[PDB]
Amino acid sequence: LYTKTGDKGTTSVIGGRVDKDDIRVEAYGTIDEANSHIGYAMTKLQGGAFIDIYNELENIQHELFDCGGDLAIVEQKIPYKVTIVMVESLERKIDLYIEEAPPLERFILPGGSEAAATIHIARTVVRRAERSIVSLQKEVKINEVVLKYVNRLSDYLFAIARVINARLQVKDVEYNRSA
Amino acid sequence: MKLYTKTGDKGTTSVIGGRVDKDDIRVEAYGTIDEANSHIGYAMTKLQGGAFIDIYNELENIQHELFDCGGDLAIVEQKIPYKVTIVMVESLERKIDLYIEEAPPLERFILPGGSEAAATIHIARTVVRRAERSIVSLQKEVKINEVVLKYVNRLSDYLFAIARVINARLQVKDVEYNRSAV
Amino acid sequence: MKLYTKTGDKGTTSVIGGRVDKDDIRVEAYGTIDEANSHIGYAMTKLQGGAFIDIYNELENIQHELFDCGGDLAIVEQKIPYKVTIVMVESLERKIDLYIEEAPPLERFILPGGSEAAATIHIARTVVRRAERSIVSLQKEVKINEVVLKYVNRLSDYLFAIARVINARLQVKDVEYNR
Ligand SMILES: Nc1ncnc2c1ncn2[C@@H]1O[C@H](COP(=O)(O)OP(=O)(O)OP(=O)(O)O)[C@@H](O)[C@H]1O
Ligand SMILES: Nc1ncnc2c1ncn2[C@@H]1O[C@H](COP(=O)(O)OP(=O)(O)OP(=O)(O)O)[C@@H](O)[C@H]1O
Ligand SMILES: Nc1ncnc2c1ncn2[C@@H]1O[C@H](COP(=O)(O)OP(=O)(O)OP(=O)(O)O)[C@@H](O)[C@H]1O
Ligand SMILES: [Mg+2]
Ligand SMILES: [Mg+2]
Ligand SMILES: [Mg+2]
Repeated sequence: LYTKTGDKGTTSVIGGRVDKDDIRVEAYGTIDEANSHIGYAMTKLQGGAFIDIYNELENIQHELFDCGGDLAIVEQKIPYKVTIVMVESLERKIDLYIEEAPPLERFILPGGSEAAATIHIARTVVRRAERSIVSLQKEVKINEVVLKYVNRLSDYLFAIARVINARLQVKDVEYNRSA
Repeated sequence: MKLYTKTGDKGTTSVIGGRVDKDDIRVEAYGTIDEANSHIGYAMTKLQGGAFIDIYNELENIQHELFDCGGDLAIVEQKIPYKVTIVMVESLERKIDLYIEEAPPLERFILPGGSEAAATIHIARTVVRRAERSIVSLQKEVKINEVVLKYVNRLSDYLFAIARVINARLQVKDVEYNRSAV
Repeated sequence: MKLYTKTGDKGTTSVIGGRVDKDDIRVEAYGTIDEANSHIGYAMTKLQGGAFIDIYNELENIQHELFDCGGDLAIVEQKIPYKVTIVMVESLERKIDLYIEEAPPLERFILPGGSEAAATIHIARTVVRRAERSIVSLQKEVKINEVVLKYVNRLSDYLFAIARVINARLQVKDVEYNR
């Protein structure tokens, strides 16, 4: 598993090698970090009551993995994998879950059920990856669809976090000092 | 009620009093505060027992103060009064002395972990400190509510303190760094 | 006592051999090692089974070694002796060889997830790799104990290897990229 070729700080990317602190590798790594959190959250959504959300998450892990591949491409040796079609799929689901969840009355704070809490954490990591992608874009040309996808994904995560709390008979945690 | 507007699909976003790139140090500080807040929210799910009523309510309040920190940090040129005050920082200090007093004597570095609850608080602790580094960067570019830096600095001590109390109440002994002379 | 001294309220803090701003790359590397160590601490709570005493015990040791990594990185101009040596890196290598042998043959690309224990280890893996990127950035500004870079590099491989062994022992298949 270990080749030791990266022991000095450089690593391999599609079409070349770069320093491990290259913004391209930071973006790629944070996408991986975000994908890991979704993997954890998924171990809490295996029940029948969450088949819909769980299957979508499995697919999202593949798409997130594809985002990584699209970003770690110094020399375009292959077309991009992430397409606008995948963003629209996220959009259709977000509309469905916003309809399912109760009306949003107050500002939401991350937390509630264990499952929703983990999804809330994954959401913040996805947002941190988005900032890295924005930085990357400032230096090199990127698959702009990846930025739209990661941007839309945190909204999807926000949507299901609320649906998850609702299904589990737990109210969302709200910003409310009158409570 | 439609979450996505797509206005941020190109990398820019809104802040209080203007628009900036999503990788602006300001948005990063704000985002990391949110990240820290999410870890505290997860940790809380493990602290609803009757043995942690005091800590749970404090974390509940802290989620609000942390959210307020993000609001103060996302304010450009200050169109509204800041929300984070020294009073909230002092409240943190009084609790820390209380928890240090409750926990067994601390004489050396300890491994972060133990109980599931304390482990999560320890992670939240590191994310808060990460947020602190971003706030420090922010302050070098623009004027901020300096109280927010004090609060974030002090909050990680609070988290360190309750993590040890949680393990203690759960009878999980701290593991001291094996470099015994440190 | 007073855990807080308030000397850091203005944005500066001390390292071994001086004081610097908290956003200095040295403090960031140090901080991210602490973050990675904390994630390992959480993962360990999921590996308390009698079937995981070996992995748990090795992770506990790694936590001490991560503290050594932290200390080494905080040393300004070799104010004091470095503690992380090549011996610890090779120790990781031997365990990796053993775990690759234990786990089933790796055929497809793995996505982070599976058993909750493995899922949490995968997350810790990404944080370790994030810590590595900061160390690489630090090394570009100052001379560091190069062995810490090798250790942190090899560490993520160790974590990846035990994640798979953990799923295997729990009789859970690894989540693989497959659509
Ligand atoms: N610290 C890191 N953060 C994010 N991505 C990384 C990091 N290190 C490597 N990668 C990416 O992940 C892939 C595989 O990782 P791996 O650790 O095998 O690379 P390496 O460190 O260069 O090799 P080695 O582990 O043998 O030293 C590489 O193609 C590289 O682009
Ligand atoms: N990636 C990010 N990290 C941290 N904070 C963000 C990020 N994106 C947006 N924000 C902040 O959070 C708030 C709401 O997030 P939201 O995602 O709705 O913004 P946006 O991305 O600009 O809009 P849209 O999602 O419709 O494209 C904004 O006011 C913005 O300042
Ligand atoms: N935000 C941070 N991220 C990473 N490492 C830090 C951070 N703040 C401090 N450190 C490091 O950890 C050590 C102890 O942390 P501590 O918070 O006690 O320092 P401080 O903030 O300077 O002091 P005080 O908390 O009394 O203001 C210091 O030696 C410092 O190098
Ligand atoms: Mg957005
Ligand atoms: Mg401090
Ligand atoms: Mg490596």
